Amino acid sequence: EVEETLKRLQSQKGVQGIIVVNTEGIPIKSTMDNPTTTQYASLMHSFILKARSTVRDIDPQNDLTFLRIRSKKNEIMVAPDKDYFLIVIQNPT
Amino acid sequence: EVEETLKRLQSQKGVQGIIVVNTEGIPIKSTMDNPTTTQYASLMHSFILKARSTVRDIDPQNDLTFLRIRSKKNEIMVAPDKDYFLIVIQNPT
Amino acid sequence: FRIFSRFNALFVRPHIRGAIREYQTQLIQRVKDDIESLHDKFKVQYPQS
Amino acid sequence: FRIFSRFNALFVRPHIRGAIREYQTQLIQRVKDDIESLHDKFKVQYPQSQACKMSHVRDLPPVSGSIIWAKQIDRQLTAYMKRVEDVLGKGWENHVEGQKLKQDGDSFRMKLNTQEIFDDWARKVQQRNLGVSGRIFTIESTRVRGRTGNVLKLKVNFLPEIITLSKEVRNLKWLGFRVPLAIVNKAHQANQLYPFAISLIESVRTYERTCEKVEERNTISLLVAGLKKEVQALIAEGIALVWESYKLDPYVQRLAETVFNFQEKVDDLLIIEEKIDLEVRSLETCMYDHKTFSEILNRVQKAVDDLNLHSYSNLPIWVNKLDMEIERILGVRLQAGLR
Amino acid sequence: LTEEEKQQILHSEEFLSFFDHSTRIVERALSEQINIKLSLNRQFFDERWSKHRVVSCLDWSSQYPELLVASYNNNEDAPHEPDGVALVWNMKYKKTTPEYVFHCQSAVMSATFAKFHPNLVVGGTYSGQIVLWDNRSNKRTPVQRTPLSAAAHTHPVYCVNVVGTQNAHNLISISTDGKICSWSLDMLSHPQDSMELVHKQSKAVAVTSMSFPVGDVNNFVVGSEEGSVYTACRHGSKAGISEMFEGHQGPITGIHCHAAVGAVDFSHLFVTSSFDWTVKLWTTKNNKPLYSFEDNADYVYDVMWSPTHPALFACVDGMGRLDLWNLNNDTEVPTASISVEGNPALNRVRWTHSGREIAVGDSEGQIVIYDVGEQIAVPRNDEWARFGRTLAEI
Amino acid sequence: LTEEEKQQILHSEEFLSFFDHSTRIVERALSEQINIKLSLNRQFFDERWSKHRVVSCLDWSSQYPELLVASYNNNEDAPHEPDGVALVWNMKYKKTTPEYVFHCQSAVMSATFAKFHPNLVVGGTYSGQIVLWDNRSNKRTPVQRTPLSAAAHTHPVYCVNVVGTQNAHNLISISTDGKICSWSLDMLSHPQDSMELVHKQSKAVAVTSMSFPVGDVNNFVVGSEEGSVYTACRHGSKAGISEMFEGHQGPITGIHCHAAVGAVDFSHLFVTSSFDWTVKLWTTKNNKPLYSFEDNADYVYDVMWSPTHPALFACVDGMGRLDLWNLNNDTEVPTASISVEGNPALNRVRWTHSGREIAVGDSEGQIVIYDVGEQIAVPRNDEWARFGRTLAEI
Repeated sequence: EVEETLKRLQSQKGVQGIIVVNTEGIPIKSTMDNPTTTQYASLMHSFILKARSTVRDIDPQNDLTFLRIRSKKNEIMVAPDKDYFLIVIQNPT
Repeated sequence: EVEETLKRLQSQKGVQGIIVVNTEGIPIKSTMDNPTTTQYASLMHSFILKARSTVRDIDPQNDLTFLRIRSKKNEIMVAPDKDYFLIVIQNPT
Repeated sequence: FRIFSRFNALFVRPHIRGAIREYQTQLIQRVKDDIESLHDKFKVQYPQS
Repeated sequence: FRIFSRFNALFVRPHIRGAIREYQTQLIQRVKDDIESLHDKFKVQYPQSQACKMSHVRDLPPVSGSIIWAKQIDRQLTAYMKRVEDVLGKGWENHVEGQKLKQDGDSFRMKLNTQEIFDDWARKVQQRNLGVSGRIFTIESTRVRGRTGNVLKLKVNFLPEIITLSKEVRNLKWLGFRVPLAIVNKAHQANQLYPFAISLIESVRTYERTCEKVEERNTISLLVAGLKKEVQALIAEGIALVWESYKLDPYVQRLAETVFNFQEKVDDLLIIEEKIDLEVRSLETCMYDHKTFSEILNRVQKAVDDLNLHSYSNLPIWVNKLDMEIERILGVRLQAGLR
Repeated sequence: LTEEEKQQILHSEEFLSFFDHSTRIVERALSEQINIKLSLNRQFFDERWSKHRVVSCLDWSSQYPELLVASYNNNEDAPHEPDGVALVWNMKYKKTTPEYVFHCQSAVMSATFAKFHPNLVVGGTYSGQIVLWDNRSNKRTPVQRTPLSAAAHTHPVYCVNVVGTQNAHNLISISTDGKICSWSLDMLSHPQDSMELVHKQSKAVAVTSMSFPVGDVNNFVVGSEEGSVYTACRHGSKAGISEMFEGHQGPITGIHCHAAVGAVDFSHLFVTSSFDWTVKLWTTKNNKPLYSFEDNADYVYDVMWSPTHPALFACVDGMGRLDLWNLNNDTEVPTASISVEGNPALNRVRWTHSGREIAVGDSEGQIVIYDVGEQIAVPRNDEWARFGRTLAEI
Repeated sequence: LTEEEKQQILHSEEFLSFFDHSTRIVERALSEQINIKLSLNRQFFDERWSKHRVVSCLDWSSQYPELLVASYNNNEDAPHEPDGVALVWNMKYKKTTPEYVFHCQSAVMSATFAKFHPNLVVGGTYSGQIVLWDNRSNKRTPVQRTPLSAAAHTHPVYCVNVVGTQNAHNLISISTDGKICSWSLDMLSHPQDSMELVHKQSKAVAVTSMSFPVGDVNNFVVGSEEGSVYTACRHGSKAGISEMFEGHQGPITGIHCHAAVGAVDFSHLFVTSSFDWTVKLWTTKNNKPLYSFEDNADYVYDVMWSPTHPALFACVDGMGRLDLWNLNNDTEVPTASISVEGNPALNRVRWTHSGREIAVGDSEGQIVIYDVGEQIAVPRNDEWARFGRTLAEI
């Protein structure tokens, strides 16, 4: 259930429901301000794709589902399956 | 100190290989061979520069202090602050 | 006011009544000239208070 | 026995006493077994028990430690005897088990005597004739491995172990064992004099370490020569003194402060020294430009001025040699630039 | 292709923050988040800094109630290697490795945290030289060291502590000779106060350990290896020994005042663990011991109250067993007990701040921490009332 | 591409892999760890617009809790200088000047923030016109101005407040003559509703304070200049005064309903501040003043319930002392009480909507922002029960 997923995700700290970004850089789900999240997801998609290339350079059998971009303000959990790329803003605390 | 640093960072999990990198990519140190260390660390350095740009996009004052990617075949580590770029080869588990 | 208001129904006792305000009549004088200081405000303020 | 300690109110009335004498034999045998366990623990000798090494960690000198351990074991045994006496009632010894138990306990206590070790230790102390009287410190000859020459290493005429003896007495006195008056006097004098000796020995060791560190870097000894001279003068003044005197405290205090100041100035001079040397080496390979050369020289001159304001010793000749080296390197660099 | 710039930058040591954050973060990276009554909780035994090494002291940081400090004497295994070994150990995430290390040229006897500053660690050594260490900076050497002088401590120091608040602090230390000394955290090179504790006819007290009534400064309490417990005021109208207690037959090893605070005032209760299995409880207003602990013989080292429960404490036996002893439920049988595996000479016990778990030192160095039952950890007003009446028992 | 095919692909049932992905990543990402009293808070005192010109009213913006409206009224130094001036002062950053300045032709006698418009300040003046101030505009002049007709207020209006939901608002205002009137915030050209407050037939009410109980918008309490507080119904068949209270023998100078919620209701309670230093903890349901805090020679000027503590409330004075009365803690002495320097007759108090900080008015214009102790400000969960018991006391 999509709603079950949303309620499960929003329970996480600093997370506003579930926002999913496809391979076009446009979030299929809307939870935050559209322009900021769209540009942010586009840069997300670009650098996760270059990371995919980077890993396939030496690991032609690995898949990407976990990445911890943590700063001193917030961490972004980015998880691509094949087209749906979950982006989750969470407090480091 | 140098040797104690690598020894302790390694035997904590029986890590396959780590070398100390205090410069921007292109490390001459090796742990299992020169190529798979040097070229891979240079690729990591190139990638994390882009990741730093990505984190600075949403706000330039943001900087990346910690980075991990845990994939189906490998777990890659780097904790940049100004020039200290970590490398960790380890099992996904 | 409050400090002896703690007694209130206490000094109805035959000995408490003698224990109260016979020793403190002078402090009753003192609160009197506290009242004197009170009217001091009234003394000269009328149009410039 | 906890169970009975719960109940003692008609033990005067000999109606409950039938029950206690019914289980009396089981009580006695079980107490005997416990005492056997205790004696077995005792048979593990004090040095072979972790209690000894632990009491050593606990500042208990080993002889005093063993003595006190045995005395505590005796105290526990007496506790068992009296606590049985109280619970079972008067005259448990009259029973054959009671008298056998009391004989066992008395024999164990006889094996558990303590004064003999006290006597032996006192005799050993008297025979060895510990003392501290003599020179303030002793200079001796040692051929340290690594060098052909005979090193006249400087030591302190003070055995660090003497204080241990004091502690033994400082314990055994309150243990109730009386020690000979000569031993009391020696231990008391050693105890009161210990702080001066330990300050002296730490000071001289620190001085030796810092001076060997200095001479490890010959480039700096010339500057520190004045402090070394004054320290040597202070040592010269001190050494003539006999071990006990009244100027001991002031002399030791001023020696300690002088050594500490010496060492701190040594380390400061050292660090500024490698700073200057590193900057000189950088100047060696610094690229040909008046500005960078001027900046290096400015920083070097600033460091030299910093040394000057500290009012060290022997600056001019040091500055002179440094300038000679600077000009030689400058001549080499100018040669390269000219060619 | 660089060949020396990397080599020289590795040689140059600007790795302070580097190593700090790397260590604080890699143990965090040890977490396995891969997408594909008494009970032991955490047994810690450092192989590198605790091989055949005896626990000397223990302390929990009130400022950071996950940080522990432990000591060690000189190592008989190897004299050439560093002798005074000090370990700072953590409870953030599981790891075999100690969080911090520290060395002192002299054997370390006791250690603790500073209340004035939440990062400094202060420890007394076997040479009677108080040692200061800065946690945040990455160094092995002592940052500061008190001078070894006649005025200062010269005999081995075994108890050190910080009294007062964070703007009225004062570091009080005892040397086993009988010297009390008061220092400040801002300077550790000159005794702000110092005097030689004396009981009578000018004879000193061989102080082994000391404690203080909770919530109060001054009016200290000390235990003597002579087997006598004393109360001595720090300044008052007269410093020195104020009261001599009938006391226990053997040396008094572990002394502690009561600490739990509630609806009643029990800050006058003292537990002393002597060398005769004898954990004696008394009160400062009565010269005689109020009760005796006896289940075996031979050296229970230390006893320590639980800061949350008012009638509950711990005492660890050299025989190798820790029993959690309660007063409200029992007076003759331990309400809880356990033995460290291998039956080792357990030296020191420390209640953690806020209680709910305990820390234990060992002769082998394998310090073990573990919780207590919830049904036994938490007190209640009933506990205070029944404790008062159990004191009223005798 | 566009936002329609995404809906169908979401409706597609290939999401089991995606659902398992999300479940795994969330459950693995669940674990989290770390990487490693009364005080003068501030001053606000203009000089160009605050030469004398005593304070009249204060308020905090609900939408922007960092903003405070002032209202400086009397002009006597220079007739040529502006007559009435309203200042808005920010809290996020410290400046010597108000963030914005507004000048009204007349003397502004009360002011407040608009709820619906977060960029608008509305105040009542002495002439009787309700006056706007749009902070978008660069004109210090009022943006929109009510007429001085018989329909609108023609007497010094001293009470203004906009209430209702964001989609159902009514700027209420009641003037000294007592005529209540509601306006639409966007349309002040005409009074959308008005009615002259009257007591028992042919008895006007010299109104001088009002307060709407929290939540309710239909019934409220009003404090007359004749010492007798009333309760009125804003809208309904009984629209107008519905209660006669004995009150106090002095003019009412302040009134306020309760300002807390979460536990057993207290909204029937409200405090009045009379003219003889007699603040009256007191409820609507009863008719007798519940209690009569008195002291002093001077007399109060304003009183406000704490927005967070269901007992605490401030209390101005003419000798310059501000005292917080915490009823649960005590009912006879001010729990906190300090006097601002220079003993000027303070004239207004307005707690911050956060409740963590208090403002005060002044007889010379220096608004003082006081902070309060943490223990004295935040109530506990038990606090409400204690308040209930204390009220049940008498």
